[PDB]
Amino acid sequence: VDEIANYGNLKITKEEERVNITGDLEKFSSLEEGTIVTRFNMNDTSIQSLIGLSDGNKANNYFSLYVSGGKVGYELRRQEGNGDFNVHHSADVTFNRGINTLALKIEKGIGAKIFLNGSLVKTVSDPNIKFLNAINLNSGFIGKTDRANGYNEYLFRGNIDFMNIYDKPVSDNYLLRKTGETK
Ligand SMILES: CC(=O)N[C@H]1[C@H]([C@H](O)[C@H](O)CO)O[C@@](O)(C(=O)O)C[C@@H]1O
Ligand SMILES: [Ca+2]
Ligand SMILES: [Ca+2]
Repeated sequence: VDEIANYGNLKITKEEERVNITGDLEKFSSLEEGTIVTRFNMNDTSIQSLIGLSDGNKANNYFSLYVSGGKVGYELRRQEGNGDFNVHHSADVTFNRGINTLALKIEKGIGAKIFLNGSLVKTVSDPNIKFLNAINLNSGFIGKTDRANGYNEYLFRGNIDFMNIYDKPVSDNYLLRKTGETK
């Protein structure tokens, strides 16, 4: 494989560390499809954004790939007051106590798949699936979704071993094998 963006070896134990990838948005802003593969260790059980790409200074205008105590999912929201929507695809899963590996796969005209620890944990069949191209972005973060001020930013605590972003779907086979390294 070959990523358009590669982040790794990150420790996020408090609010301020906390990885600002805003300066990289031009790489992701036009993606209608793609894949995110990330290896991580969570410390809390609340909804935590592993990666949040968001507008503003807005409340509900964001992409969020999140993990929970018992869930994995993503949101793509808008906001703006014209063509507004709230997408939410998630799955009940059981994580390793320690290190976990997930992948979100988006394929334009097909839909979405979520992988975790070498299993396909969710299939979304949607020929009209949307991705980053569908919202305006002015903020990017690994470890939270940047939101207005009174809205929950899904603060992550723990470590991120790696975070690879691709501009193409990427085979199920590869994704099963990479995430499967933490089966
Ligand atoms: C992944 C998920 O379910 N997100 C939802 C969150 C969480 O349930 C709470 O923030 C948990 O405290 O709640 C909302 O009201 C919000 O904050 O915008 C709606 C949003 O879709
Ligand atoms: Ca853990
Ligand atoms: Ca903020």
